[PDB]
Amino acid sequence: MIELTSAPTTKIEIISAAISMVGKQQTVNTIDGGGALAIDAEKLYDTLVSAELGSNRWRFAQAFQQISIITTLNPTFDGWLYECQIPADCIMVQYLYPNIQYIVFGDKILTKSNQTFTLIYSRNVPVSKWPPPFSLYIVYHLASMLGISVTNSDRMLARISQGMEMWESRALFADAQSSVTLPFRHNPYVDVR
Amino acid sequence: SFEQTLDYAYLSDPTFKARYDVTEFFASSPMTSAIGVLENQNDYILIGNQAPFTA
Amino acid sequence: SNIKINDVFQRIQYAASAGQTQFTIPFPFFDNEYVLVWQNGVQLVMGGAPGQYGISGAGSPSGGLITLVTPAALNDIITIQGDMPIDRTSIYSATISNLTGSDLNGDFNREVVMMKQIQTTQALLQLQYAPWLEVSQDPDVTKDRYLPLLGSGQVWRMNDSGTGIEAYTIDE
Amino acid sequence: SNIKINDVFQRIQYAASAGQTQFTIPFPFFDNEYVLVWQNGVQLVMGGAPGQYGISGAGSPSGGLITLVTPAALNDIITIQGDMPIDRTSIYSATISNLTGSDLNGDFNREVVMMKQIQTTQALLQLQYAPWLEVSQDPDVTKDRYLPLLGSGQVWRMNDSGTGIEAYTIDE
Amino acid sequence: SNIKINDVFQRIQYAASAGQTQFTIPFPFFDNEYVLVWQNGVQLVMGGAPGQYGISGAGSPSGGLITLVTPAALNDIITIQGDMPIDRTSIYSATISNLTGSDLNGDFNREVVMMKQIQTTQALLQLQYAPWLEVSQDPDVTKDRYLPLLGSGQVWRMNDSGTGIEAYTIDE
Amino acid sequence: SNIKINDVFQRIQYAASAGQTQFTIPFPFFDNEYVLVWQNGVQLVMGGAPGQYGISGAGSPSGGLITLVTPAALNDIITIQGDMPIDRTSIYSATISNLTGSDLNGDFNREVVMMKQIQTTQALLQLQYAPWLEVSQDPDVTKDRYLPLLGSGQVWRMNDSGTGIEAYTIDE
Amino acid sequence: SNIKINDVFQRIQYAASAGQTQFTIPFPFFDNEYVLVWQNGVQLVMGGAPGQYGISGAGSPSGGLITLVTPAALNDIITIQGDMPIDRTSIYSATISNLTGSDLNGDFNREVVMMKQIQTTQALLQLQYAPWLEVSQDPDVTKDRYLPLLGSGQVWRMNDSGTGIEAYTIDE
Repeated sequence: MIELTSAPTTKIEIISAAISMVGKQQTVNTIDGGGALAIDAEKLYDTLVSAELGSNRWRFAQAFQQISIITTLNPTFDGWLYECQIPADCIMVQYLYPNIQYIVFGDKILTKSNQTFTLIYSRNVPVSKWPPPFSLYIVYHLASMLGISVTNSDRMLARISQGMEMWESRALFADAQSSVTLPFRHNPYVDVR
Repeated sequence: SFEQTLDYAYLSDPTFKARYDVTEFFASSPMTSAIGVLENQNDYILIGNQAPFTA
Repeated sequence: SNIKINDVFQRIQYAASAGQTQFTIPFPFFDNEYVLVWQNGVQLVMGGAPGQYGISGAGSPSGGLITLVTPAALNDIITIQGDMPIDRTSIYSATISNLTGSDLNGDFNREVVMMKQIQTTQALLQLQYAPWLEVSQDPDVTKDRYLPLLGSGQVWRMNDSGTGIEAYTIDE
Repeated sequence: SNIKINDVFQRIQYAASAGQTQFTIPFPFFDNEYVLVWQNGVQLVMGGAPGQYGISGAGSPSGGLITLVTPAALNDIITIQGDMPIDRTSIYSATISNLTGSDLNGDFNREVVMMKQIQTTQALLQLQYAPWLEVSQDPDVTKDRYLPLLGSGQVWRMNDSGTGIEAYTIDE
Repeated sequence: SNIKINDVFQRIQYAASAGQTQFTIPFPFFDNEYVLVWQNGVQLVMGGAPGQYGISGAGSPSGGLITLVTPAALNDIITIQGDMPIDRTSIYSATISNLTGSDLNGDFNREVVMMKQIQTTQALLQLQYAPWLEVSQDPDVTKDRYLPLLGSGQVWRMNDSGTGIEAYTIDE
Repeated sequence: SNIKINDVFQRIQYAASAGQTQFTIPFPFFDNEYVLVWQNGVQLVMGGAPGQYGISGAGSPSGGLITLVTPAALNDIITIQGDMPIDRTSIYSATISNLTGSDLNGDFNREVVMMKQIQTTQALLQLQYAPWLEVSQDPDVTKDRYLPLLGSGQVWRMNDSGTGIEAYTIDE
Repeated sequence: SNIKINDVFQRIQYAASAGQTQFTIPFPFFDNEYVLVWQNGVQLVMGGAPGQYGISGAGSPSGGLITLVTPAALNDIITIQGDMPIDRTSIYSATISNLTGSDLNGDFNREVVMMKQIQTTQALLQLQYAPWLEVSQDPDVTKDRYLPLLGSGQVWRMNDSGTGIEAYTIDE
């Protein structure tokens, strides 16, 4: 059979680990009565995670989908012809396929062509899809925000800071190193030939 | 034989979080007060007493 | 977290590209049955047969996705509209309801989405006088607002006395 | 207030039988004064005199009943519509210590009924473009949406440039 | 928001006296940015420069005030309308937290005002059939309700078969 | 925890109802990772994504719960089995130290559960001769109990001398 | 200080290289006599003569070493299995036993090794149904579980009624 992971698999286990890091006992089944620490951890969890996955290309958080031309909307500048809808779960636009002219403008993607375009983007994914290094990084980062919001302790913030930054680099390395680095899409001194 | 009434009695919802105190209705004689119980599926009756009881 | 409502109309229309199957639902919805899809003015059915569509994203705060079984042709018009019943069938009990933040969020989210669907119809699909026009401020004065039923070959025309709109036969 | 609100239009119309006096109200209403009754286009008054009506069933989830004092003639048109005001005059204290099921259900239910009355008007009594038509998805584009006031003997007509609807005089 | 919402239309219009600067807002509003002001059909901007206006009274039950920087000329038309985006104005924690009646009042009052703004446009600025008319009570019958898009020089005309409204070109 | 270990098989199987998500774990377990779940012969994974499950009740005498993210179809087979690795769960100092009954209870309870998992496989999932059969009581006599490896198309067949089980090719 | 048990089976098998004499015992054991060694299916005897072996590492937390007197040939198969007796002959006295951490560690270690030896046989050497198969959950139903003794030239075959497994003669 397959071995079950002992790393966190739910957002409640991430939150309860962050609460234990700043010193409080916490079980998953009594999270609703967790007091001020549970109030802030729940409030700040969604904002922190979405901002983290929305600010960097994490491989495990990548996705793709076809984008759609919106009717009756016509850009009138720089030769753009169409405004396209960004997918609902998109949290950070990364690039388009094929390699054609486009820009992100407002909350749309402007194009000069009506062919099929696929967007590569980041999205929120559940904890069970997270790499374990990323989970520990989120625990440290969330605990850091709990230090500011609840404990009001400068000493606690100093102690958490070292681990938070160490595990950010380690999580980034673990995510990145599994695949080859892709080449540049634009190489003008070669493309001109 | 039966003599005493329950010290505590509550009605509760399926999540077992609601608390509707019905101790007086259970303690009173049938003609003084009564209460409807187990209105919906998965509802509860919570009863407590200072001493153990078997009936 | 709250759902995406502000300045998000509950209707979207697309011009498909050749071979496209995935069309974003850019507004939140609670149930697959409460989303209406048209293609070139013909309402589609949810299913797996050709000419039908699949749908995902119910209960998502941001929206979902429509996947056509048959790839679309160039410049096919895809219309997606939210249409939820305006009712309330899950209510609090008088005795054993434990009020929860999830309960309040669910009820307010339901009514805000209903209100957005009504306003989407009003803003995009209905006619109105410009807000600054000097219409009668008394709703009982129906000169400019009440319409009569149109018989065959008839148009709406304000009568010669300027007292009401009446049906008016015009031959072809 | 501990009632469900079903998905029922807030307007019903009947063609009376010979001598019929009782007409069913299929939609919920909270107060007798918030129901309008018409007979052949003439609004009736609630009372006991001939030519009036009595009403019962306020607060019931399944609606109520309209009883005409004078029996209706054959094929008389009876129209019943809910017309509750849109306001909120009963509010909570700043630091309420007791929040009852009726008060919380009442606030949610009354707003659902208000929205249903708005939606009933726009679904049964108002004009709209078909939902799949290519109307401008930017509400600031009022070409197809904004109407001018009509003078005597005038109709709405898209101007020659196709940039807006204007009033056009017809004397045929 | 521990105020009561009265049943007042969310739109008011005035014909200005000679040199008038102050105009009353009879309906409640919560933010200055959500009150639109027109003068002779041109929208104004808040500020202290000539041609602009100041506003006060947000959060009050009624009695707000618009003060024009430049005094109005005689018979200038001033239009004041509430326009608040539909959105959630609160957020409730899933874990055990605090609740106040001010929170509930703020939510319900905002939603009542939003509904009133929709109903004000419906009642004062839109067209509808008279409630007593014999329209089809099944919304799927769109003969009297669905409109086509108008081309240049076209009006809405019921076709000769009496099956739907079509765009009709009008000549001399 | 100081719980009692009841005599319950460490395996349970269900046939799901339509849309069922919750399944009870009647046997005790101490860690979530040591409970295996299959659905129609495919092992599931803990998590919140569709096709996964959540688990609660670790350390409890009984009454744990498995909650499927995706509701099961009618007659889906759900299998829940305990699988805890055999290991020491304690360490005691050689020098004079402290002891509690909680330490002893944890060691003996976990070893009892480990033994029950072995005996659950033996009783429910393995073959054996009936206890009353006249098998040889000396284990060194392997005639009835030692099996050979099977090649392609071969079965286990006692040889004609009645001295041992050998692999036999079936001519088919 | 604890011994290596977790995920360490009490059996190992090797393919010898030409001239090899040293073979690791990768699992803990308490006494030399409780280790069984086979070479090409023939059980060896501990000793110093050719064809015998030496053994070391009893009481080690991690294992020991088997040293053959005669160097092995290429692709000789060496099998090592732990076969401790399942008993308990050293017990605590009712009056004058001083409980020590070494006593508790010794007793738990012996039972964990016994249990691991039983599970090693179950996992690597015995047959079983897959854990998800729909076998009867009542052990009293022996249809799929109980086996009959095989006579000469007989195989195990489920009978034509599907009620039990019975010996079935097949001619060679």
